[PDB]
Amino acid sequence: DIQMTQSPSSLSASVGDRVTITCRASQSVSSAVAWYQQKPGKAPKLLIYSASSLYSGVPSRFSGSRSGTDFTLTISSLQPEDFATYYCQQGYGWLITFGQGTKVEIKRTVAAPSVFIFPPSDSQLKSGTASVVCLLNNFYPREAKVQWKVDNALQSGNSQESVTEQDSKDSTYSLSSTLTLSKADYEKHKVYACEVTHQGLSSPVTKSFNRGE
Amino acid sequence: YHKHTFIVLYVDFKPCFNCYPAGVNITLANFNETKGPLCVDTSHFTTKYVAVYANVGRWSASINTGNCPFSFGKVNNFVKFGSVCFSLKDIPGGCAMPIVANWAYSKYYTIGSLYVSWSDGDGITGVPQPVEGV
Amino acid sequence: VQLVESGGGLVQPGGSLRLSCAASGFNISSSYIHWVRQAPGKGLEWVASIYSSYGYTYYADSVKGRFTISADTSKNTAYLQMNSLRAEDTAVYYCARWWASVGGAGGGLDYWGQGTLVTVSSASTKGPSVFPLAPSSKGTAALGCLVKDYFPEPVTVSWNSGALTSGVHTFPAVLQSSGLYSLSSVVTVPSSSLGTQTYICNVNHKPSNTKVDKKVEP
Ligand SMILES: *[C@@H]1O[C@H](CO)[C@@H](O[C@@H]2O[C@H](CO)[C@@H](O[C@@H]3O[C@H](CO)[C@@H](O)[C@H](O)[C@@H]3O)[C@H](O)[C@H]2NC(C)=O)[C@H](O)[C@H]1NC(C)=O
Ligand SMILES: *[C@@H]1O[C@H](CO)[C@@H](O[C@@H]2O[C@H](CO)[C@@H](O)[C@H](O)[C@H]2NC(C)=O)[C@H](O)[C@H]1NC(C)=O
Repeated sequence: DIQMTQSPSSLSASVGDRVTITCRASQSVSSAVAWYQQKPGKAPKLLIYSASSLYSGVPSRFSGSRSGTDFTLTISSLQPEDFATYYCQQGYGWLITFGQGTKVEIKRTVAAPSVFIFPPSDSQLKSGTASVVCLLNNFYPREAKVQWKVDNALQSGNSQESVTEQDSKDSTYSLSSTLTLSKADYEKHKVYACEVTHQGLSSPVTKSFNRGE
Repeated sequence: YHKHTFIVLYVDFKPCFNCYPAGVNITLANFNETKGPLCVDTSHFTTKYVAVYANVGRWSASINTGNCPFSFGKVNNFVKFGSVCFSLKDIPGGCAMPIVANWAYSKYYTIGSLYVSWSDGDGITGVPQPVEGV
Repeated sequence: VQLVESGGGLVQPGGSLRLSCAASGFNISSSYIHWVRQAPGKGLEWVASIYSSYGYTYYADSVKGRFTISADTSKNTAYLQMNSLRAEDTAVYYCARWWASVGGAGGGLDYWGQGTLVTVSSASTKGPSVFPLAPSSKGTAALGCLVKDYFPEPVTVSWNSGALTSGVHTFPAVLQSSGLYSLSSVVTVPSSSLGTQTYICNVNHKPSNTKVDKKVEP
């Protein structure tokens, strides 16, 4: 008969700036409040208990406070390593529940992307299926667009892309654009590869490879 | 609206007459073992005792300060806290409130055990309120 | 003083399975022990906790009968049995500990295990094939290892037995049109290192029981 609502849902901010996260106690409670940090694809980490209790190995800048039902978690100065998801928990050794949580993002400089071109493996063609990739490394902002051009002809329905989470220190992003196609359709064309459009590039840039050169 | 909440203890017992009485009805308000120990969720709370036991015997009953430092009722004496919960079952690292009675006072039996959890802090407060049947 | 989740994998719907929580550093009887699931790309929710000494079983409103918790003291290790698994259940499963300085009341969860993944689907385990992303033409340049046609997640990627760190970018998994997972892992390198350096990607897939360490060369 007790829960909590975590606000905001998500945010970005400049580095070293103050960040506030709150949880309103659905039906207000006592000192069972606790905040935790979870890095992407990583084990959740303990931050604060009862607002005022910091486990050993916690940096000083983190603070936790109580204002009645509203429970506030304040990081005085935003640090890049802090980038992760953060969740608030109300409960004891019994019960407990979680709020929607707030992932925090780092707002930083306009970061140029690096591009690298990758044809398939000669050993990969053995299956009768082939695949290509265009590499994007260490860029910001995250929002960008990949293009695949084949014999000066664009393609579609074959592009699948994976997105890195913000880099622990770099605060940058990397992108995997995988273009899939069969052995036959590979050998059909030969002069082709990837184009990318981003704020970083005053003029969009393209890498290319002639088949098996 | 809200702020005042109460936790109450009901104990009834029934009577070798001067032996372990058979009728034990220790009762904890709003308490479900399965749900788990009740935890106060309000800034102010008051503590009261209930003689469900019929006044038909020289027997008498009381809860004595024991493992827990803060005795019942003294708790109400404006004692601050950060968090607190109560459960009939022993709570690990918990204060023990022995619930006991004596036939007359000459003989005694360890009839009941109440256990409590301490969380240091300032928001929660020891508080006094009066008596009514509700 | 560490924890380890074990027994994570895949089971088909309606199957039942049991999970292992290994402990190092403390007697499990002395502390509460909880299990928490993480829905894929969603919020965590509490499942249940158990106190070994007083055999206290506390579960969530979510799954009274569906799962059950236990632990063996001689094992010094906690178990989690589950039955009639449903699609919502598919999640990452972490076991973890609880501590209070006050003791009786207000506390927290201090130590976590690495956490394991559990999947419920009809498709059985399938093995991936590893193919190299080869030295490109570009300054710096970079190279990588590529994994395709595996089911189900997760996969373990390593470079030179984890000697490599900064510049690793193990991309999240992607779901193929077929119904398989395909991801790529890579690393940025300088131009000069290429001549001498020997770069090998160690990879392990738990449902296939297959571990490969393949070299990458131009
Ligand atoms: C032990 O003693 C307690 C205290 O009497 C018993 O609790 C009582 O349970 C009875 C039956 O449920 C209650 O009577 C009825 O309760 C309902 C509200 O739940 C009310 O609408 C009816 O008018 C009627 O009063 C009784 O009120 C309740 N306690 C009180 C306040 O007297 C308990 O059942 C006994 N047995 C055990 C568990 O040992
Ligand atoms: C109090 O404890 C009882 C123990 O029987 C709970 O009763 C069952 O709890 C399960 C929990 O999943 C429910 O699925 C059942 O519907 C409950 N049955 C009944 C008759 O209530 C009960 O939920 C607990 N809480 C309350 C407020 O009674």
